[PDB]
Amino acid sequence: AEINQKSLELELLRLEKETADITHPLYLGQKHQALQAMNSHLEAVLREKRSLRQR
Amino acid sequence: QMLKEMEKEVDVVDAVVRNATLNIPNLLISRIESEMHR
Repeated sequence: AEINQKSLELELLRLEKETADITHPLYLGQKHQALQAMNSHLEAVLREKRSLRQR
Repeated sequence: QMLKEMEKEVDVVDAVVRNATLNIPNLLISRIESEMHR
């Protein structure tokens, strides 16, 4: 019985590790940040379109 | 991968995006006197 419990635990942990890059909050959070930085930059570029065109 | 490759360009773009007493100098006087007829 004890072996069976630990075996299940192991199986569960293995499944979680294999799918962490797309599922875990930590990794997903990093991707969000990178995307927000670029958004802001593009907003700025669009706001100064006239000046940039003139240049 | 696309966001990482565009970092340098973003930087360049960001760089762009971000009582009347008159003393007339002798040099100009000399010029005006030499061309005074004109």
